Amino acid sequence: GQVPDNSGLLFGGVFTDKTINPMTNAQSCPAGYIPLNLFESLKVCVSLDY
Amino acid sequence: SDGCQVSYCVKAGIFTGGSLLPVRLPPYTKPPLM
Repeated sequence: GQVPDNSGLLFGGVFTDKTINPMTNAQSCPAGYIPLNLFESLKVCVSLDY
Repeated sequence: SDGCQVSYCVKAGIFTGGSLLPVRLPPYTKPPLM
C-alpha cells in the first residue's frame, strides 16, 4: 500500500556472464550499489542511498 | 553482514558520492558585494 517514502530499495540494473548492462556498460554494478544473486547467473544491483 | 543492511547517517552535502576530493577550504564566504 502506501509505504513510507523514500524508505526502501531501488533497481540499479541486472547483468549476467554472457550479457552486458547498458546502464554501466560493464558486467558489474556502479558505485554505491550491491550485487545480489537472484538466480544461477543473474545479478541485481540494489541501491541504498536516496 | 549475512545480508543485513547496515547504513550510517551523514550529511548529504559532504558526501556527494563522487571520486573527486571535496577540497573545501578558503574562503568561508561568498565574495561580498561592493
